[PDB]
Amino acid sequence: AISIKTPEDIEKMRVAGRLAAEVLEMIEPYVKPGVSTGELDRICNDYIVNEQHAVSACLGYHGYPKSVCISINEVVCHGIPDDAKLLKDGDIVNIDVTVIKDGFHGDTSKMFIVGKPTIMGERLCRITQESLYLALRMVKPGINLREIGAAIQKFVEAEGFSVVREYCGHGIGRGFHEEPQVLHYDSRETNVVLKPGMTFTIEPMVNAGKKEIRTMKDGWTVKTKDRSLSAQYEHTIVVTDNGCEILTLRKDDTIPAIISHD
Ligand SMILES: O=C(O)c1ccc(-c2ccccc2OC(F)(F)F)o1
Ligand SMILES: [Mn+2]
Ligand SMILES: [Mn+2]
Ligand code: NA
Repeated sequence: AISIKTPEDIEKMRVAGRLAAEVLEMIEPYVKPGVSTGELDRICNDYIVNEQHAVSACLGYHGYPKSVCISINEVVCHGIPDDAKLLKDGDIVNIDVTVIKDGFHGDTSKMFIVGKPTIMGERLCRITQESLYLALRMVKPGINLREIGAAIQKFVEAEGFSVVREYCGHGIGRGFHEEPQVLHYDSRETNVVLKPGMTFTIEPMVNAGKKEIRTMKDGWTVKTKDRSLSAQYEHTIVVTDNGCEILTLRKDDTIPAIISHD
């Protein structure tokens, strides 16, 4: 079954979601040429622990060594912050945050373009975010997740890009990853009709080249097989009576927090 959050639970999710979003708003100025992904991670963790009085759900999860995931260019996901990896002009970087506050999880990520942006990097990030937005605009009770996954894939592939199959969105609450699975492509296996109160994430991973990926030897880093650029954006949401509410909205988001279909 899919857990239907209570008004009280949803309010706790709003708090956790806001905190996650605020980590991304906070780190923005630090994402520039020369900075290491390792330092970015420490800055995020100190902020979460000392200022938000929360905890990173990533640190130690399934054995993950850091507080946030930072993936650059061809890295698809789960990039491990390293003191020796420095951002450079033109890089596109995803910082993925997940905070636990008062028992509930807030999960979100965004792409940052470092230094002078390249038109393709800028295009891939924009299209990826738009694929997330178009999906969010479809969320409402009665619709099947298969439809949303189908729409994301259709849009992304129409741009000459591909959708990563190995990873998906997920239900979220007191647990980091809960049912249901939220695929970002069409699958004959998906059959989940949305209901008010459900809280989950949408987080498409899009490759500029082919969909195939490769896992490095550190047991976490995932890259595109052809080494093409890959981008991702993620938001945690709650299904309302007539649509949804984005719990991890940021000041830079170009979409409203509350999406009504009334
Ligand atoms: O956004 C997510 O759901 C996400 C990001 C990273 C992960 C993850 C999933 C399984 C094992 C480790 C993972 O990385 C981390 F521990 F950092 F959460 O899940
Ligand atoms: Mn995430
Ligand atoms: Mn997630
Ligand atoms: Na990438």
